Amino acid sequence: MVTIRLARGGSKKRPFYHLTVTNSRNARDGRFVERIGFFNPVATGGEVRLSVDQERATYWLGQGAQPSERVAQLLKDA
Amino acid sequence: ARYIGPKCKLSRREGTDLFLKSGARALDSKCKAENVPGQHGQRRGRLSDYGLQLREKQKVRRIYGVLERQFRGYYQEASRRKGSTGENLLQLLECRLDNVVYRMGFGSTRSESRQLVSHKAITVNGQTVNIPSYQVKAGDVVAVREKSKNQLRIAQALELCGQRGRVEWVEVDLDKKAGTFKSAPARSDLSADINENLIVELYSK
Amino acid sequence: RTLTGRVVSDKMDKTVTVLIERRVKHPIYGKYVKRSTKLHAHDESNQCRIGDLVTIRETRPLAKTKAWTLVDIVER
Amino acid sequence: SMQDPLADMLTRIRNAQMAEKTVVSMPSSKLKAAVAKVLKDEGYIADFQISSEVKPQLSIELKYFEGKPVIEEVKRISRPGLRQYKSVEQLPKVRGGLGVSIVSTNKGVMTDRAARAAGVGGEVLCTVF
Amino acid sequence: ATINQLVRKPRKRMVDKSDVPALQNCPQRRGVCTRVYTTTPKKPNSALRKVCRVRLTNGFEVSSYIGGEGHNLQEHSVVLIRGGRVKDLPGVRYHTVRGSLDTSGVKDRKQGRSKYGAKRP
Amino acid sequence: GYIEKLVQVNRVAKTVKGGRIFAFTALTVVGDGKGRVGFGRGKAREVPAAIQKAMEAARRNMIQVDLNGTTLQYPTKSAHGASKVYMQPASEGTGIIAGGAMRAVLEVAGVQNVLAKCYGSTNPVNVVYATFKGLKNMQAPEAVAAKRGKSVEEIL
RNA sequence: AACAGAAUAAGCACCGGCUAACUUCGUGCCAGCAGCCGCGGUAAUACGAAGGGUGCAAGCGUUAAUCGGAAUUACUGGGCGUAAAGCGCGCGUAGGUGGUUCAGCAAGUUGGAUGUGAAAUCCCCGGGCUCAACCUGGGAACUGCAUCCAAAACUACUGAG
RNA sequence: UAGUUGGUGGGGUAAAGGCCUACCAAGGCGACGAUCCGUAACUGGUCUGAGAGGAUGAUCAGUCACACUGGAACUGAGACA
Repeated sequence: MVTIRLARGGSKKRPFYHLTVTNSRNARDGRFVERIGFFNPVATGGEVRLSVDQERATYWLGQGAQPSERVAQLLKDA
Repeated sequence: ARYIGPKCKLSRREGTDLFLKSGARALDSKCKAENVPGQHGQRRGRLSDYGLQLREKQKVRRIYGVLERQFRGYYQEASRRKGSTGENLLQLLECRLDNVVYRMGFGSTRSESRQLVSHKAITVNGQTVNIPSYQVKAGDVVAVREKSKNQLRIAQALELCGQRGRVEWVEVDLDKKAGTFKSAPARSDLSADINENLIVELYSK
Repeated sequence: RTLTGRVVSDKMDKTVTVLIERRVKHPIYGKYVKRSTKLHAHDESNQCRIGDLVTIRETRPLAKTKAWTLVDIVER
Repeated sequence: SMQDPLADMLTRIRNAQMAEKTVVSMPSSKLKAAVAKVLKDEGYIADFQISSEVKPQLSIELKYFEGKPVIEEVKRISRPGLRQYKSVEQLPKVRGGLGVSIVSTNKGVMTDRAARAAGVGGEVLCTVF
Repeated sequence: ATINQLVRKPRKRMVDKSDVPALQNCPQRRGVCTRVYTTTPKKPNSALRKVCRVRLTNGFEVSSYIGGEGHNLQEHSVVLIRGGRVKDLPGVRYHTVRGSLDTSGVKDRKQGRSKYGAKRP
Repeated sequence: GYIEKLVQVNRVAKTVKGGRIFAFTALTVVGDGKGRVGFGRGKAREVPAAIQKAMEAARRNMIQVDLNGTTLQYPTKSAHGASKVYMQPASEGTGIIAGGAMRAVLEVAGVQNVLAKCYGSTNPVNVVYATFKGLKNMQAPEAVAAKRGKSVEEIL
């Protein structure tokens, strides 16, 4: 299956996720089909937490992309 | 690592005032700045051509108190920016926080201003800064913390502001002790003894 | 996609051989050399001569080392 | 058996301005007769004449603002066997834009200041100061 | 050379080789010693230099040099050699680290002690 | 005028019979800080007297240099002997970066942005000739423009 | 946020020239030094010490290993009368280069469009960690290769002189 | 260099092919460096350089190749694990 899930970038104790669409049998930090947004939990000041783009998420979700548990709510809270 | 030791002795080799001792007592009375230090303080002659450029670089590096690992770091940010690396090298040494405390007049020496920053007594945007490397911007309201407004180190030093004047890119208020860094300096308030065309040429070869 | 070369061989059975010249430039000395190319175009009717000027195109492989075919004979 | 004609027109110009000649006469072509038009409009020679019938010539009159001549150096760039081609970005500039450089473009033989205005690259010929 | 020759035979850059052929790409090397000579230098000097010959763990049998002012180096004792080309003696291409394994440094020395391996009083 | 700058000092000799007679030579360039320079070479029998002789010949037979103002006009390349010299003007903040004997020419001329390099044989008494063929043959365009200015300067 | 108190916390190489920085004391062709020049034979600013001084600092030095400087494999950017370097002289195949007028063509060439050149890295403008390293948003770039459209000066090919 | 290089007929595999076989034919490649010897996993990139270039492929990422040595198939969507 293909799936929409979260990567992990940044230092220790300061994460920064990436909404990628990947084949399911890959690594976390490995290859991907494309990337559509990010998610910053520790965003402070001028930083933006959610930055999903609704165009490609309209495209992939109509072709059987299967989201994760956190991405079940982040697309919902837009 | 700072420099802890004698301080006339640095002014005594380069042969200038250099503004290192604190009070307005006297140059060349605490110091006896007539000669090169050491035993052979009488023999002289023919500073080498490489030795002239190192003598200019070591002069600018001892007014402000940097070390060479930091000083080459400022030299990289000079050559990054657009145009006139000599002027840009000075304006990154003017915007540093231990200089601006000295320009406002919250200390006698420049090394006194380093200690007032280091003991958390100085704020910048309403919040505490204890780093003697903080590059301030245009319009940062440097003020003094209320727990130490009664120190005589700050009160006495404002009578040592009389022999200095205002540098006309700051403004200081002698009641609340809250200076305001107005804008960047120009290349007219700096003395002509420093040379922006010997330090740039030293870091080529 | 369509190439052009000249025939050098008629020895095999239903199989012709072309020379495709090419001017590549040298990567560092800035000069256009000539370096050749020699294929095995699948002939179909055993009717080309040594010295022609023909035209080839690419198909699926027919034997091994023979994937190009013959479009048409241009000139003798 | 001369291999390149246009490096022979430039050689006679460089030599005649050391013998302090005035008129130079070499055989012509439909390219040499267009280069000398460009050197006249930029201004290095006086004039030029295509005056014969079956061996058409090219008679060039040279300038001397001083005892030193007006052309001080000239070299051929696209020598036959190198064939130097340049686009508009990598097109050279001689002496900070004080010499001339002659570039054969899609719109005729013109100088470097003209084709860079039109945005057409091409083939360099020479770098006259 | 013209361009049409360099296409046919391009410019091949000549190569060097290591002045330290033993201890193949490594900064130090240990070995056990065999003989402690005391040889004489070349012509414009006059001295009596002290030279030990070492068999490494590579199997090579190369001469070496011992610095300092006095060495306890009896035979069959391990050392730790390093590079360094002595101009005076012929065939000597290796120094010997003091204070590392067996040579144990020097004594009563107060200038440049990280060289020759001396402590701090 | 007079701003002096020394480059070279030697110890030449001369064998006669008996012993060997020594002598000192010196090379000293003199400029005005605006674009009027002049070099000089003197030989005498001691250091404080050979420098004075070379200074006097410098301020005779001088050169007027038409600088653009702390820079040059265009990249040029001149040569003398087995010594080749390249120079091209630079930006504002960059000082003079050249080797030994082209700094002393390019200080006293008043230029500040020179960005030079010398090839071939480095001879300090002979790289100066390679520099002064370059500077004394500048143009300083007396034209109506530059991108247009090839109808009134070529007639100059 | 509060309490203690200046208390809890500085070495390392070098100083004859390249090369910033120097004089006394031992030693006397001995011991020893060394990146190259080279010092030491009884007054050593070069060996061993002592004062002094200069460079760097929580690090400083040596060794090993690449690229620079090296226009010292030179495309950009060198040479061959005597310094190293023109075959003993011819003829000639593959190959390289082509006098002069038109005409055609568009393979080179120039301009443009589309598809591509993974993300990171480098660069530019910003944004977060008390600053910086670090993390991160947007752009340029990735010099390429391919498919189309146009131009025709020069080279190629073709036709005529 | 003799399944070697093509042709034809038949097999074989998810799929084109000397992949395999039976006869036919005597071809194929090579100084634009085949063949053989010696070494080495390649790439996006890192390190120097003004630039052109020169070395080099640790950590991070993509691809390949192995799982004590040499073979071999089964199971299965997909392994010669």
